[PDB]
Amino acid sequence: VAILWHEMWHEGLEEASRLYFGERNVKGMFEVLEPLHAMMERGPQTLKETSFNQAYGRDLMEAQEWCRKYMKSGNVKDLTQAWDLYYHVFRRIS
Amino acid sequence: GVQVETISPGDGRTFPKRGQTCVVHYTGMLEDGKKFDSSRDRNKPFKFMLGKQEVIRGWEEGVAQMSVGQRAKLTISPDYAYGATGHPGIIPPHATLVFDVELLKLE
Repeated sequence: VAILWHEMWHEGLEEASRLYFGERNVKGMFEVLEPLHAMMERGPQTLKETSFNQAYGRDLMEAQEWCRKYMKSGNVKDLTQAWDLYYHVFRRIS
Repeated sequence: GVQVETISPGDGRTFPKRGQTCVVHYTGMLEDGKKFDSSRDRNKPFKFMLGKQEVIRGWEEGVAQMSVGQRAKLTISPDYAYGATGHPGIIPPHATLVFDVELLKLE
């Protein structure tokens, strides 16, 4: 499996937003987003991975802090804040 | 439905086609209520592709009858916007939406 980080995030955000906004399935939205973040955590290993991490790494790390805020708070406004940063990434990738 | 009232005329000739990217500025508010969003604040225009169901129905039908350069007030009934469910956290059930939309450019 060879896939650019640009692609895996565009598809992953699209799918996670469908589960969450369309299906009201928050468990399924996490299930999708956790492995994407865990790959950023491991670090870029190609030039194309590195430039994607340079442009979007900080926003995606901030979207993850909001999601983690929600885990502990139970307040859906913390998860919306994460989707504003995810959508800005998604639009930039698009 | 969606009512389109002109604030400033466009060229009256260049209208979006299905599949084109419309580049717009907008301000949205609840009918006689709160402004909830504006791309102008953000200094960045919003782009969407006409006909792909990316946006609410009132925008799909509203923006399609606008020409390049036009600025219009779109009044959108709840059934052409977020309906009885609303948009969680932001738009209540059964809200009428008014948007100020300026069609900047087509790509």
